[PDB]
Amino acid sequence: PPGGGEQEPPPPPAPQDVEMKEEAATGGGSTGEADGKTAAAAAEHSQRELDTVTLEDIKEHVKQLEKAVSGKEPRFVLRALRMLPSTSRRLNHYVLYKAVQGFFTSNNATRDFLLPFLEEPMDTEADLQFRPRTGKAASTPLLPEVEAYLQLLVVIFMMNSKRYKEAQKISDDLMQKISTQNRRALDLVAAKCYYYHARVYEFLDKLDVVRSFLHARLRTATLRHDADGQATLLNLLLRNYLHYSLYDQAEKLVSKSVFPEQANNNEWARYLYYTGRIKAIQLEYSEARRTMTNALRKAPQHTAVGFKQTVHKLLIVVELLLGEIPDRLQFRQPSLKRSLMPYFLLTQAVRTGNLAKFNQVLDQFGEKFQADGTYTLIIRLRHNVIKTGVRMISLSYSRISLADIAQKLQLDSPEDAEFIVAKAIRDGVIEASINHEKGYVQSKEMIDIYSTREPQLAFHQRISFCLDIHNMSVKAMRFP
Amino acid sequence: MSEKKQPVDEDNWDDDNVEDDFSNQLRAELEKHGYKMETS
Amino acid sequence: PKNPDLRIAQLRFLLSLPEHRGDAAVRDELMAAVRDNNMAPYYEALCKSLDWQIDVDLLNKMKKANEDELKRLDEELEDAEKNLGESEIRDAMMAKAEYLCRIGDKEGALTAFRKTYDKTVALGHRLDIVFYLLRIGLFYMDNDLITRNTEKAKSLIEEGGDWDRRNRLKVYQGLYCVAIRDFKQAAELFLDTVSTFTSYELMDYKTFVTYTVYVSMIALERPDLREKVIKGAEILEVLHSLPAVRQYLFSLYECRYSVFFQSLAVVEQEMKKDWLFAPHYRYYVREMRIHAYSQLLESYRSLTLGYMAEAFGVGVEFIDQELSRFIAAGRLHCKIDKVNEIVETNRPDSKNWQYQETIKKGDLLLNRVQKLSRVINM
Amino acid sequence: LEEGKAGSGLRQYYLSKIEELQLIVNDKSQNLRRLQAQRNELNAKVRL
Amino acid sequence: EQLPESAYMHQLLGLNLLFLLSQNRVAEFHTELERLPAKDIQTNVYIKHPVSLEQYLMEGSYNKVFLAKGNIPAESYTFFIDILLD
Repeated sequence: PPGGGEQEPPPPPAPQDVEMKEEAATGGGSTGEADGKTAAAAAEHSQRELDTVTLEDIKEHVKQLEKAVSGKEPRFVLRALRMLPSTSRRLNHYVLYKAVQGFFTSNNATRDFLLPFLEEPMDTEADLQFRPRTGKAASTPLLPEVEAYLQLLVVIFMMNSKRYKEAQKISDDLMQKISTQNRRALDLVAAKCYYYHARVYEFLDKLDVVRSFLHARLRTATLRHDADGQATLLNLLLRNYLHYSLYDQAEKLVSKSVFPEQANNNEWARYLYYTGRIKAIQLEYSEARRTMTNALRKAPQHTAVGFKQTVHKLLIVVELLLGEIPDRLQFRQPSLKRSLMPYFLLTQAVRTGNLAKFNQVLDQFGEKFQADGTYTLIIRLRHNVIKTGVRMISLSYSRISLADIAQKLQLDSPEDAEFIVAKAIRDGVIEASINHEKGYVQSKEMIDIYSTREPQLAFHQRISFCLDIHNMSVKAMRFP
Repeated sequence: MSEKKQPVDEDNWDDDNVEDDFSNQLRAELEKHGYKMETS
Repeated sequence: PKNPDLRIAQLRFLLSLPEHRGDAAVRDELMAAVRDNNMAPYYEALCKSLDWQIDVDLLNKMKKANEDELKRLDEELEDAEKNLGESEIRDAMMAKAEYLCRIGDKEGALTAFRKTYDKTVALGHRLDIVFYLLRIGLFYMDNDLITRNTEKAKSLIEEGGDWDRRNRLKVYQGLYCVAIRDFKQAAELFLDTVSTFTSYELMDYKTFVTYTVYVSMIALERPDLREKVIKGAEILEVLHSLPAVRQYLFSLYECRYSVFFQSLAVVEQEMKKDWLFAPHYRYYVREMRIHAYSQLLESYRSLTLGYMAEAFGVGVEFIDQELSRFIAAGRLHCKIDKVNEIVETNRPDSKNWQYQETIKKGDLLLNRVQKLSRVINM
Repeated sequence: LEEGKAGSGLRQYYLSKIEELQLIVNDKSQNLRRLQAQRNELNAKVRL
Repeated sequence: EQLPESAYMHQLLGLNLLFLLSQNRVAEFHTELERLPAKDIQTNVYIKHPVSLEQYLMEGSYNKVFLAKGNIPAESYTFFIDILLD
């Protein structure tokens, strides 16, 4: 007891130091940043908030544990008050209550008592200015607390957060409206909480009404104030409207627009993966392979760990339907390895045309595919592999006989081979002529693609791609 | 990233890309290509 | 002080793939147990080979005499440190006590490596460390310890020159280049040849000639393949002593494909029965084929495979799927006509496809600076 | 007011949005004004 | 989503499914099965016939379809298999 008793006091000062100065330096700093300039936004503290919340989402959040009473949530949410420069006294009173945890017997004011606490910035009379700071006070205590996931009676407090922070949404739409620049700072905060909206419902029931409530904030951001706001709302749509039926696939046509400009960076990179799985159910491979490839190369920085790895797993799924794929272990990660083992040997059976090997993969490894929901392709991927097998042979040989390729690709009969080659010509896969007597297939080398034709015509898209980046560099140069 | 539902749900490894093409095709192979000597 | 125990690692792979002889490999292993005071070499071989009967007191009076020889070196640490001298006191507790790693397990290894590491004022003693890390990583297949010590060996000992132990490093990484997959630097670091001469860590130099000649038939191109052997002085006499290797070397330049499938199997026999070549022989097979098939299809624009049946003796359906599985993997792109008995050459890589490396590698390049351009600012 | 002081702010927001947009375009001009005066001084350097 | 089980629900999901296969549209074919997509291959043999029927159209069939046209529950598919002919 004396050994562990003396080690209890030291830690809580650590949240009283860094976690204090988290919203003391940033929040007190963003005060003057959100009072003016306010260009854009920027307000880089809102992006610095991405380097805090996501950092806090591991440690320490607000709590924790660490060996405190979880009294940081009531501390900053009380006594806002605020006014002219005496707001420093509020930060000074935040230092005064630090000794309360270390001296007296500490008491936990979270949970049940957090209901009037979120009303206090309104009850302090008055805020009087920044809702994003109170939105932060209605989120950063509660939303990182959602990671506990105890599911008992505190989920309605997570809903009470989504209630009183919807009262912040009431102050979001009603207040300002003219050169706000807090909404663009809130578009990062409103995004997150709307993400936590979707997350909290997934543990109880998927949201039917919030789907209607999503289009509310969706449509109302147009055209008055929209920067990055509708994109994050469109991400909420395509995320869940994918996993749940129906008709949401073709919905992307009337929504886009794009919506420009893509923000922020990797945030829009995953969006191409979302519509990527969509366009995969449209059966169009070519537009799906370019949006999936662009989804990996445009996505920084990780780690950790498998969040980027699992999304990359199902990303190369469109490559299984392309018909041209290499062995995917070049994309393997030691952490993703154990999870991709049932999905690994799959593509290894795609490179071969054996039915007994391909069907054995579906039987044993089909259990892993149930969680992915990828069973739509397994019926049409049989027709994809037979195109890869015939392309391997047709590219390796000038002439290929139907009887020799019959059992080599084990089509087993001459009649269905005439049906496959016919549809292969219909799809433009093979140029082979066929001489029908028994019959047999006699092809010839295809040429004249040459030099003067394809490379210089493709270079029209290459330079038009490059000369636009010259403007992209100038536009990016004009901001500094 | 880590937002949205991302978190919700030489070496021999480099040669293993090509090495697995040996597993499903033509083994390595010595014995079979060594048996083809006296076949014809 | 390696080859007697370095051959126990040869005995491990001799036990590993073939199961035929368990007595012949355990007799010289026990003969290596009754000398050199080997303990774990026969303990890890006790699971692979037979579990006797009894070793025990026969080899326990050894590990006791080892312990007597171990304690007298452990008595030498406080007896010599009673006096004072530079590096001389604690130099006796490295080479012979890391020779006790040769006795057994890693206990001699790990505790005698770092214990003597801080004192040594000479780079030769620090490399004897790296030496004994390379043998234990050869004995036990673990690849970790032999990668790191060589990295420590290149920084300190190369400062700086040496003739003797530095040429061994080029052999070690060259042996590591053939341990993992590197063709080009394997024979490149093996260019030293007789300058290393023969050493306990170089085993039999004639076998080192076999290691460098098998990588030199791929990585060393045909103009340079005949050059290094014919123009190279010291390397030419050792290959002429072996009629099997020298034949296949000149027959490769002679282009006859009738003796290849025979002689290449003889090389594959050595490639099958040698350690560290087990993962690497699979791609080695058809890489020497395309090496012989490179010059093959370059000869004629239209070639009949019946004329290939002559040289192959007789390829009919064998090269049908063989050469087809070469094209699918991107090796030697060519067009071979089926049932028409015609091979077409091609592919004119001097113009069209050779341009594609510009933009393709330049796509992800410029894409990487597109995304990272939107980061600045924000 | 209802026309109004709630709507006019949104009207004033458009101008302030364009003012910040213009300031962004101005910030693109301001640093570009330096590239002129620099080379304009360099145009005096060849005359120097 | 909680509703009592019905009877005719089975084949009518297939009636519009096979009628839409007769008009050659591939897109709306699989999206109609998205009501229970995970259980398509797992259960509901009434859904298993069209997904195996489309498999034979890629063979093509012709032959295998008419052999499977010998035994069908169906039910009511008789009108649509005549348009599947044309």
